[PDB]
Amino acid sequence: AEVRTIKVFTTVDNINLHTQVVDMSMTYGQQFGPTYLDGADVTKIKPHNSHEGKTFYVLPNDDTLRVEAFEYYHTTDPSFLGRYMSALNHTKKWKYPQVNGLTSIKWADNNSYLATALLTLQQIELKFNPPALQDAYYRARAGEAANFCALILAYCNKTVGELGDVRETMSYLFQHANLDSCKRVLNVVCQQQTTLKGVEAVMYMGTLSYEQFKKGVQIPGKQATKYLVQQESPFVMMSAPPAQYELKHGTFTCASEYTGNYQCGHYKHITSKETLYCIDGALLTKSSEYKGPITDVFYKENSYTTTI
Ligand SMILES: O=C(Nc1cccc2ccccc12)c1cccnc1
Ligand SMILES: [Cl-]
Ligand SMILES: [Cl-]
Ligand SMILES: [Cl-]
Ligand SMILES: [Cl-]
Ligand SMILES: [Zn+2]
Repeated sequence: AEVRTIKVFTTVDNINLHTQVVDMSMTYGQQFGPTYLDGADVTKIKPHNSHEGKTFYVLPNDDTLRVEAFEYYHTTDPSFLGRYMSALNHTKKWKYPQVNGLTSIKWADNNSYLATALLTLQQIELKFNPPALQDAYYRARAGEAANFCALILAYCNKTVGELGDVRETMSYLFQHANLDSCKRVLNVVCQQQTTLKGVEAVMYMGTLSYEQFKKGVQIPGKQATKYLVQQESPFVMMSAPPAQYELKHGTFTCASEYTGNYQCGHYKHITSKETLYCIDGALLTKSSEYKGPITDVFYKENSYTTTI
């Protein structure tokens, strides 16, 4: 016969390249195991002349690739890279319009939760620990958000099409961020002080109102009053089961609204600027106040000490 070869590069992080000489009579799968080209699964495809010099993603199946993969992604989940490529093959087809100066996402594949989460990140002070999220988030800020969206889906174990919860998505992103400074001190009355650190310092479930949190809130044999003693964080995220709630200009940073039923609904994003903007993927509307089924509100913070 004839024995044709081309040079290609393999990678796990798209920075460190590994020279390979491949045989054009055999599948990528036969030579590398699972192989991807900008998200497309090429496992079962033979190399084409047009592939010469291109970078393919492979699985971290030896020690060089494992160390590179862990240093870049901070995960040893063996399905991670497959899940990332699968998502990226869809997210690179989404549109990321600039809406009121923020990178949003045009509705597709039930992605409203991601669009609100992405708009929220652009309004709060947060730095990611994995280089993969640092690099993708920098590009997402500049308007090329496909990698960042595909990484969020991979790190949160969501496939394209699956509706997620904004609070849970933010929770997972927060676990991969530098929130070590963050500290909350609470008191309860039936006294009992507690101290929360990192992610648990910036999140509360039960009330949307930061004001109401500082004054105190009823909770579980009769009732008890919980209130905010001290807060050290650049923001706080107040969450509750979706319920009609009134948002007013200048009283909050941003918020997520959830309409519809369990596992069949739609998020919109409200931002407080010169007035209230409702951002619904590519869609933009304004009002002086906003009433809706709110589930999350974000507030700016630095340092707070009670006067109780
Ligand atoms: O119920 C939801 N979110 C939640 C909000 C508040 C409290 C919750 C408690 C348990 C489960 C989901 C909750 C939900 C459902 C479908 C899509 N997105 C979100
Ligand atoms: Cl996917
Ligand atoms: Cl949706
Ligand atoms: Cl970052
Ligand atoms: Cl991390
Ligand atoms: Zn009691």
